[PDB]
Amino acid sequence: VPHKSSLPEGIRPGTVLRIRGLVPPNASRFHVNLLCGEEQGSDAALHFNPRLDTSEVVFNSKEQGSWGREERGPGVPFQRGQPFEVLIIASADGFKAVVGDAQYHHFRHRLPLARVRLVEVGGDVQLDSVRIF
Amino acid sequence: NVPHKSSLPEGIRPGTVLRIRGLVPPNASRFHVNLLCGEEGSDAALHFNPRLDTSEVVFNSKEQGSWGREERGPGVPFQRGQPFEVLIIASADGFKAVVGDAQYHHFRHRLPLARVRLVEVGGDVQLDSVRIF
Ligand SMILES: OC[C@H]1O[C@@H](O[C@H]2[C@H](O)[C@@H](O)[C@@H](O)O[C@@H]2CO)[C@H](O)[C@@H](O)[C@H]1O
Ligand SMILES: OC[C@H]1O[C@@H](O[C@H]2[C@H](O)[C@@H](O)[C@@H](O)O[C@@H]2CO)[C@H](O)[C@@H](O)[C@H]1O
Repeated sequence: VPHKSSLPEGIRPGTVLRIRGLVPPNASRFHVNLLCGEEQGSDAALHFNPRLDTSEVVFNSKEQGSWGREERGPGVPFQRGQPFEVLIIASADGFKAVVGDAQYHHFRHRLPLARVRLVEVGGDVQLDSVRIF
Repeated sequence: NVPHKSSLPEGIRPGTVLRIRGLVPPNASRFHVNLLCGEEGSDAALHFNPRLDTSEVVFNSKEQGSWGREERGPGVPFQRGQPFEVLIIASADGFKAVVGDAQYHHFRHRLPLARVRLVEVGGDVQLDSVRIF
């Protein structure tokens, strides 16, 4: 079951998204999206896309249906059949992705942080908990 | 119990996250997390003090040797013999203290974030991990 929840107040520097779950044994990909709205194809301030199928974790943003320049994290700190914990931490400069015990990648803001109003977690992932602090 | 004491010579900013994982000993009385202005009784931007003996969690600041106005959180989200996870999250306006799965208390800043240059975790606590993200 995907997570999709509204952040009508937005998120500010000091917001922490904590995701706990398990990558299923047959997983291809899953995604964490910080979106500007609920509509179809909404702009994305952050698309965080662990890809088991292609052994990469892609970061990107989306504006007017156009993806930006992809960033990739170092290695893939996810494994099929294994549980994980991700922090997505918002600062004034960007989003810090923490996986397990280590900062994994820093994605500088493209879209103003104030554009974020929705969080979505979906794809091939079993979710134990999603929290916004 | 081995305490933690580490330097933040660059300071901390909105989006800094202190994650503490540990266990409250079965005979614990109290433990503390301090964000301090320096290496010495240095000023404390945050003193986070779970007290199992008196069933309270106290928050305070200290300047020039004098404690400020105490704040207390609702209940005690710690138990002797039980493991715990605390997030101390810095925003522009204060520190969000998260325990377990929920925000426990918000402590508005008394000292500027730029003056924080040391993290201490000590007292009656067994530390499994202390991370600054
Ligand atoms: O950039 C995020 C999107 O990537 C799309 O796939 C890219 C792929 O990463 C890139 O290597 C290149 O081959 O073009 C593809 C299509 O843009 C995904 O399809 C999309 O879901 C986002 O993950
Ligand atoms: O930062 C709070 C400090 O409190 C001290 O204890 C207080 C106590 O909380 C209060 O209710 C009253 O009884 O006065 C005491 C003395 O200030 C602690 O002793 C100190 O270690 C700090 O935690």
